[PDB]
Amino acid sequence: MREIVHLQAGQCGNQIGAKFWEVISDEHGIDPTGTYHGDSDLQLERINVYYNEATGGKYVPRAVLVDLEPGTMDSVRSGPFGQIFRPDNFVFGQSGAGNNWAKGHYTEGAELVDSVLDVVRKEAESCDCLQGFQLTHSLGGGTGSGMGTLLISKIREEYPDRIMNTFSVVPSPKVSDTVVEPYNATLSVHQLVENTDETYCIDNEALYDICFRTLKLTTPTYGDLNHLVSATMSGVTTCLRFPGQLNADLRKLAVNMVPFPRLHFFMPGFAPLTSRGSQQYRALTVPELTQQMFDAKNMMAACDPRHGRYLTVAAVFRGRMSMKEVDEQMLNVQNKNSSYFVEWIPNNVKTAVCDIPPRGLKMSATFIGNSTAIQELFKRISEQFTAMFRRKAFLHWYTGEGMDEMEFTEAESNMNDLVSEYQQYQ
Amino acid sequence: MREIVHLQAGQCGNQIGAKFWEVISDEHGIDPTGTYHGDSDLQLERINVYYNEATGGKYVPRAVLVDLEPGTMDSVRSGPFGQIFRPDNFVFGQSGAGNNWAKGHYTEGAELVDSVLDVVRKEAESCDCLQGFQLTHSLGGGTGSGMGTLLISKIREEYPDRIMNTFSVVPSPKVSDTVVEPYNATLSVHQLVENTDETYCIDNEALYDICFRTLKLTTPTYGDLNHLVSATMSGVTTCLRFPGQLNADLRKLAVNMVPFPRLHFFMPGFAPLTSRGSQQYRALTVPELTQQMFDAKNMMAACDPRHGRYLTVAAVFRGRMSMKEVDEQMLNVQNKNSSYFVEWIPNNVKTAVCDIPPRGLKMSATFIGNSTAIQELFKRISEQFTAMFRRKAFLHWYTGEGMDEMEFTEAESNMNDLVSEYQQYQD
Amino acid sequence: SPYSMDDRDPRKFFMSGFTGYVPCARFLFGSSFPVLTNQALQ
Amino acid sequence: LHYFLCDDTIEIKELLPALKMFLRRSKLPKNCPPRVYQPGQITDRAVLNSYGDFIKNQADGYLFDRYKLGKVDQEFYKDSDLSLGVTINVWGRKVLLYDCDEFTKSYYKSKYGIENFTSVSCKKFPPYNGFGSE
Amino acid sequence: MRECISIHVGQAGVQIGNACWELYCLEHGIQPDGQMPDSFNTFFSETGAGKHVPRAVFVDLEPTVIDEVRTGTYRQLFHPEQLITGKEDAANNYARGHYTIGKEIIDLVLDRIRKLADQCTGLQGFLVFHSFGGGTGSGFTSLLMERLSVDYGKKSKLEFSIYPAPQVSTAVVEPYNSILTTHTTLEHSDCAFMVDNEAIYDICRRNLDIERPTYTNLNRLIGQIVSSITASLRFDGALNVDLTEFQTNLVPYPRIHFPLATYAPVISAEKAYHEQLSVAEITNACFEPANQMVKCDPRHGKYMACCLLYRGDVVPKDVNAAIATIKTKRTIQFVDWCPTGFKVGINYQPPTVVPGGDLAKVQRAVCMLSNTTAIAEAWARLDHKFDLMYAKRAFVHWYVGEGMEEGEFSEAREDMAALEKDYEEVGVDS
Amino acid sequence: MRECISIHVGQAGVQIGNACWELYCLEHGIQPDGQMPDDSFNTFFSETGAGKHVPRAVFVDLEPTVIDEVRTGTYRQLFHPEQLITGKEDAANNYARGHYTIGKEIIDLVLDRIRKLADQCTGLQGFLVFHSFGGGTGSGFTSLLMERLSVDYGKKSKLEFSIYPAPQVSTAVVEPYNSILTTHTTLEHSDCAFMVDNEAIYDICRRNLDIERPTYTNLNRLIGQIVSSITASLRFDGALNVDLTEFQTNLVPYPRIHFPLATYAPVISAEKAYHEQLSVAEITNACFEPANQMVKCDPRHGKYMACCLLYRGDVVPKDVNAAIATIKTKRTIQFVDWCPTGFKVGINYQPPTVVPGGDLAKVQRAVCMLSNTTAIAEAWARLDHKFDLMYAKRAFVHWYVGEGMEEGEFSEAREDMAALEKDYEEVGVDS
Amino acid sequence: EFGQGHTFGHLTHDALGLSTFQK
Ligand SMILES: Nc1nc2c(ncn2[C@@H]2O[C@H](COP(=O)(O)OP(=O)(O)OP(=O)(O)O)[C@@H](O)[C@H]2O)c(=O)[nH]1
Ligand SMILES: Nc1nc2c(ncn2[C@@H]2O[C@H](COP(=O)(O)OP(=O)(O)OP(=O)(O)O)[C@@H](O)[C@H]2O)c(=O)[nH]1
Ligand SMILES: Nc1nc2c(ncn2[C@@H]2O[C@H](COP(=O)(O)OP(=O)(O)O)[C@@H](O)[C@H]2O)c(=O)[nH]1
Ligand SMILES: Nc1nc2c(ncn2[C@@H]2O[C@H](COP(=O)(O)OP(=O)(O)O)[C@@H](O)[C@H]2O)c(=O)[nH]1
Ligand SMILES: [Mg+2]
Ligand SMILES: [Mg+2]
Repeated sequence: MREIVHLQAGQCGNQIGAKFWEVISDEHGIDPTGTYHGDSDLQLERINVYYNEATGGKYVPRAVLVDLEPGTMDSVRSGPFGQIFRPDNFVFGQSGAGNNWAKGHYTEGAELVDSVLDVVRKEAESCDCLQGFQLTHSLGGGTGSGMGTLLISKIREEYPDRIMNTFSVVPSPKVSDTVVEPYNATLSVHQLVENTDETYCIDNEALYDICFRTLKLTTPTYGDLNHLVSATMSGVTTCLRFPGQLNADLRKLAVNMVPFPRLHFFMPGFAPLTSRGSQQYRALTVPELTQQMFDAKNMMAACDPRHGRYLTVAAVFRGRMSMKEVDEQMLNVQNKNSSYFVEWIPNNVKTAVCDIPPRGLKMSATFIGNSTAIQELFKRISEQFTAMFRRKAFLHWYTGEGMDEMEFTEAESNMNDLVSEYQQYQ
Repeated sequence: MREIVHLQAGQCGNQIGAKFWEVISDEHGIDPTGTYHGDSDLQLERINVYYNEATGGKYVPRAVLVDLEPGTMDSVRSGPFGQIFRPDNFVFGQSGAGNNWAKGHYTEGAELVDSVLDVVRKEAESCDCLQGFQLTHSLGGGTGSGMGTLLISKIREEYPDRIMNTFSVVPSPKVSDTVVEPYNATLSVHQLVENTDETYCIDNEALYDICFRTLKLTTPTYGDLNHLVSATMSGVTTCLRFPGQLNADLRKLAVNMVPFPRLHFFMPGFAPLTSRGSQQYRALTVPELTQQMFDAKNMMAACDPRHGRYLTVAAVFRGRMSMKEVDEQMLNVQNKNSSYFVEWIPNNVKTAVCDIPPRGLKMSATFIGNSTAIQELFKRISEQFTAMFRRKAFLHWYTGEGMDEMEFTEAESNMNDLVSEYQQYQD
Repeated sequence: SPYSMDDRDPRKFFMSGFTGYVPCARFLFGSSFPVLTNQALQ
Repeated sequence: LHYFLCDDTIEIKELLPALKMFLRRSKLPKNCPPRVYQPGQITDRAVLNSYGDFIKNQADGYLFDRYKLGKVDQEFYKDSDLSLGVTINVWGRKVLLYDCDEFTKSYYKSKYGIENFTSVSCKKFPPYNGFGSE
Repeated sequence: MRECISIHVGQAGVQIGNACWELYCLEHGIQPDGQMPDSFNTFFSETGAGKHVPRAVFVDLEPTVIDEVRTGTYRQLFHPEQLITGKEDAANNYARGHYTIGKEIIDLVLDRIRKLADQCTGLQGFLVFHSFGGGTGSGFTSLLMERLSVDYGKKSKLEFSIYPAPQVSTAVVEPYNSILTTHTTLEHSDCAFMVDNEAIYDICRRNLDIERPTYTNLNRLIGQIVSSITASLRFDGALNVDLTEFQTNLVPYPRIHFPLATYAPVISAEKAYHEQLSVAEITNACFEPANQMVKCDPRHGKYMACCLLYRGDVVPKDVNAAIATIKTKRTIQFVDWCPTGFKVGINYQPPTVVPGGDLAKVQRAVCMLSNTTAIAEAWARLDHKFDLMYAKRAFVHWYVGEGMEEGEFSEAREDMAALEKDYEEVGVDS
Repeated sequence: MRECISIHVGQAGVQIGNACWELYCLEHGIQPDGQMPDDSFNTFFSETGAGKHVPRAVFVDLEPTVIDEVRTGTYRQLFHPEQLITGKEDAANNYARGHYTIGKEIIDLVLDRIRKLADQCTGLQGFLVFHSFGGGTGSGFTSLLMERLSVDYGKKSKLEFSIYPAPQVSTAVVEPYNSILTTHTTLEHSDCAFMVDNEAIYDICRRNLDIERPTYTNLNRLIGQIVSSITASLRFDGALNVDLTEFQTNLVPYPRIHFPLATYAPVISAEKAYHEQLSVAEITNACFEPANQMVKCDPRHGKYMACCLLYRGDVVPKDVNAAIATIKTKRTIQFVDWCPTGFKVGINYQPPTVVPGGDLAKVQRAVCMLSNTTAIAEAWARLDHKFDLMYAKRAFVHWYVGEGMEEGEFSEAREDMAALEKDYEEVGVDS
Repeated sequence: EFGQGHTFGHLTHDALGLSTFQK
């Protein structure tokens, strides 16, 4: 009906997508063998959106799995939900990109994209009515930042009348797991801002903070952080594959949250989050969900929203639940925090209501939000890039593969224009 | 429907409040798990005053617990009724206050109130119609005396039209267990006289004397001593949770009993206190209750009311009783003790009658008094302060952490300003 | 005392930094101190 | 559940998947979730009256009587009352004891002569085508 | 998660700590090897395998007292790097222990303290054990204290010192090392508790009926006092006392921080059960002039501040009736400027006794911590003993032979004159 | 499936591999016979149809004394008989003997086996070289091998693990000549050279393992552990894996600035494991202490460049990020003002494996750190200070002019390292 | 309360003898 193609690049994109294909398989009641074992029939009426039918009742996921280093695909098949992925969808190279944007884009990631494009185009024609693309990667690496932005470029020039929903794991200063990623961050937002319509910035420091103070777990491994991300992955589009009373697809979110062709950088959220030891003492109510969507503690990006002003906010609700309490409290948070929203546009909040909550919960709410506090997210990368390009360091790895030094100046120039426009409209 | 937010600071305030939540859970039939288990529905029509409903039929208290030492929070969780409290409401520091007013109010206490007030405010917009605050602390410590004045300063700076129930434990003359009690009392009365609508004064000497004369207890430990405070603690607000015949909420108590803006320190009391041997020999009636009220040995403060005069007296009855016998008896005590009550105020005595007595007794009553005899409680603190201030003993610790010589003189001046009002209106 | 203690006992050794004398310990090399002293006591 | 034999008092610890507390070292009442009695009703010695003269010692100044008039029926748990496989009402919570330690076993078999302590238990390939070699 | 760190310097500090750690293991049921067959965090750390490790550093320049712990019965308890040894002792010499040998291992000691400190989630104070008259007990702890005072700012700093007794002492250079230690204790030490050998000797003759005591009898008795003041951090009570407040409510002036220690009831096994040991008389035994643990007469001076630390079955009213009993006595003189001078503390743990010891199994005990001006007469008879040494310049040339000057003798003398005039100034009425 | 090549040159490189290849067969459970009693061994071993596994290293020395010990020793039936190339005459502490005359006779055989070993691997990562500066074979043979490998295999990464000579103790006398003549070609044909000093291992073994008088078996087992730590990411699973190029881009910013360090932690004996607690935050603070480093230099006087951390065993990424934040708040550690991000983190699940009879405890979590630092410029200075004093008298020269080398390259090598010290200062200075 | 299509392939395909109502 409205099919979404999922693309996975980089090691971070492969791990999150492996968690993403696990949650929606649990939501639709699909065992790791490939059959369907559920109770309600509503999980079967809308099944072609995320899964493809095969003979014998076997369901296969419509996804593309790409990475030059074949290290992570051995772990993907060895995981709990790894038998369902198609071996024709496992496209890999021979040598890793080595944390270099040059090798990931123009030398080693330049001949594998022919093989990636034929799998993507084959799965595109298999769909009945294509709805768009969602992709996951990391900006701080070589394969995900390199081939991800390459694949964004090559698909946008071939499918113009579609949408791109990018879930990018942006680097953090204190959780800096690389020393060269200022180069890769600046050289990927050049390709991101011109060929994407909706981009979700995810940080690791925000997720480590949430699992400490909100969930209260002392061992937050990557098998848990990807679960928090995968909740927002499955909650953004829950009105596309389930009934409700006020439905909203990804294009309706795009036209309600993107007023300008360059102001399309978001900040996600998910807020029925409780610890195990405090489940008994909390009332699961619409007022308590509304309270904890909007605080700075629950945002999945390392930015304080109170240092800036929101432009647009959208909330997607799930569950059998009222509407006056939704409309009053979304109006109440606008009236109380009047200084936290810009005054030149009214009704900044979009609401969508569904019918089916996820398994093991009563009601859910997914938060997405455009804000001008992403200036602090990109100002740090600016100062990192300027102080690092000033002495021309970490550069022979880039000029030894074909690119001139002028592209570094253009990436800083594009990004300086991006922080000019948000400050102008704040 | 009326909402009351509870706050517990300091070691003494936490243990009294831990006995407080045990008493009113018993009155409303709440199990230690938090499950309702009662007999009559009249304990259920007004439960939102003190409790919040959780999913699954569990009730949690509306209390915020704070100290600068994690030692007492392990004890509060350890209690017989310690499981009901919200784990999100357990906020604490790590460095002990050390019985230092500067270490609780200025240096280390300034880094915790930013997290204390968020949880305290979070219960406020959770409530629909807020009424007032109850804060339990001790005037002699370095945590309760310091942070209690800090918290009421921040609350009153952004809830102007509310009321404050500050149940302070005052220092004792002979049961003094710290050498800097005059310092921590004079530095805390500066903020108590200005930003508190009413303060109920409790000492330890009069509580101990009650346990030896009226109750005849051989070993009055702290688990028994705190129960005397907790009975009057739950008896002052019975008109908000139970039906009655002459209702009186907290603002009605404040209007009748505060004639001047800085006369709001009260002596509380509990009427049906008996000895154990004389349970079956005593006739429990209203003149018997009224005789036990105005007994000089039944007030919970170390002040003799015969050494002063009364401003305004209130009595809140609980149980089934008449109204002629209540009014006539508490008019007869005014005529007999006519010298003690002031002549420039007619009708010194306010009555209140409820319909539900506490469990295990036919009737009970709570006695609250405002008298000029409370000036002796503040006089011995001021004259203890001057003897230490003259030689500057125990002074370099405060001045080594942001204090100065200047603020001590202003605190004693406001002590003398407050004491001078009571003796001015006595004659 | 570890000197007269039986050889098969695992306690027949000294902790590191022990300034007391151990016979036949200066003639040993290439090993850590407690096991060196243990074989010296043997 | 720790039962101290010096004071006949029960404390409890918890085992988080640590220690915490969940209870304190106090006497455990036996029958029903108990009501908090009126103050003065839980004293240990029944007294007649204080000495009439004003000057006295405070601890000694009590005369005891021969009738104990207002005894409340308060029952506390003891080592005879709690044993293996016995339901215990911890302040309203039903708690089952299912095993115990060797010193407890030795003490019980030495004192009450019980010899048996049985610990109660609580708890691929796809099919082939013929277009190639198998 | 409130912790205290211990440093044991000198032969006196090490030998006391042997009985001190023996008592702590017996308090808590921890076996000498280190396992079992939550109050441990204050003095022990629980490893992954289940072992418990102490929080003490045993350092001395002379190996002969460290080696007997390494070969002793407590060899599995400690960490083999925590037991720092040296090459040659100070030999009763303040010059040798502070500026000739004391610099060669001082950075080893500093890193072990720092390695122990960052393991602790919450730090509260230091417990340093030494003796005044020793070379290591003066030279090492003076170098050590000023380095920790500039490394940690506001941490409480508690010391336990062996006072050289007036009539009896072991060494001859004892007047020199007693004066030369105080120039660090007056500024960097927060509260230095003080005790001598002769008063423990006197108590052992009468109360314990020991005809011939040894240091094995003394170290257990000192260990009981130091285990009594740190009981409120581990065990619970009616009202507990952390390290900060009982030295808050005891030190009124920056230069008056020299208390006295008293333990009660100390008694043998035969006479204990004949006696009635209730609350009203264990505290009256503290204020008897024959029971204070420093050789001085408390009746000459006036009490300044007092701390009472009760352990075991103690009703809080029995404390208050006992204090009001004390305040009506004429011989217990208090300063006029301090109206209330008593601080109480109640704990719910009775004292324990090591097997093969002397003390009886008693349900309750009290430790009295008294700040008073009667210790001035103890310093006057020691300042007089200094002046006869310095008059004829005896024993001086062993100090100038290691590279240190002569003017510090006069500077420390006027420092002691400054301290003894402080008591006479604060002891008068206003 | 992902494969590497290891080259061992000289007596040092052979004696490293005796304790280096001992570890890989132990942790993979490979017998010294060569048989396994599912593809994690493919990086370091090749599978034969009979069941035997053959390693992927070459052992080259110009004297047959040390190969014959391996040839008759425990591991006789493990190595290929043509992976052990022998030579008759040793280089005898001479650069010219190893680089011109004797080494030319057997390089065609050495490059024959390397090309044979390279054609067997379907996917090649790079080269790893183990040699010593102060030996004639360890200087002459590797200098000619690297210029004959940079002609055949261009884009492949080359990494070294060299034995850097100590400032005070040494074996030979002419090694100031023989070290500068072998580092002449490293600045243009190498890309990363981890250097380990022997007396730095001596002081670590004295004060941590408490081995009073250690020997080469204690040294080479520790060096054998550091190579297993750097290669463990290709062999086993983890939270995030590390490629050879990944920590190469993360470490080398310039064509000439490519000289990092190495340090292992925790390094304790068995009896200290029970008492202390080996937390994540403690094993990373032992790495940054200067006394635990494997090169005799003071990093306080130096200047940090780029740090790569490799965690093995039961680790938690929350603890690592907290530990990194605690590293940044101490001010004895300084970073340049042009590299604000100076940390790279790699995670591997497998804990260390200890050989029976070893001097190390059973470690549940270990870390390897690789820091580029300009503190080595202090070590190049004294190595050149002791060169000019003994060159001004023209001592120990006449074999160099008699075996094939012109004298005039002496000033060329001195000019190159003078600019090398000049380049370290230009990077070290701020704006 | 206090008191107490099945398949995409089978929906687009295999429709020779079966109608939309028959499936
Ligand atoms: N209470 C007590 N005091 C001791 C003990 N051992 C030594 N002392 C004291 O130590 C004092 C003399 O100091 P030293 O014997 O020289 O020991 P030190 O303090 O380590 O000084 P040096 O050994 O010279 O470095 C004596 O006056 C004793 O009071 C002991 O076991 N118990
Ligand atoms: N760390 C370490 N260094 C070693 C080892 N074996 C040899 N060496 C080094 O080798 C140096 C001596 O060089 P040589 O004896 O000439 O051996 P070579 O390097 O192979 O040179 P040739 O003998 O000419 O073949 C010493 O200074 C050591 O640093 C070893 O097992 N461990
Ligand atoms: N939150 C989270 N971050 C991840 C996960 N896997 C990888 N990352 C991040 O990805 C970054 C490394 O990216 P990398 O694998 O080198 O990218 P690539 O080389 O292009 O494939 C690190 O900074 C990690 O923080 C994951 O499961 N969860
Ligand atoms: N009634 C009662 N009083 C107590 C209790 N605990 C302490 N106190 C009183 O509190 C006073 C000391 O207060 P303190 O604990 O120092 O206050 P804090 O430092 O703020 O916690 C003493 O005089 C005691 O009489 C208790 O459990 N019950
Ligand atoms: Mg000694
Ligand atoms: Mg050789």
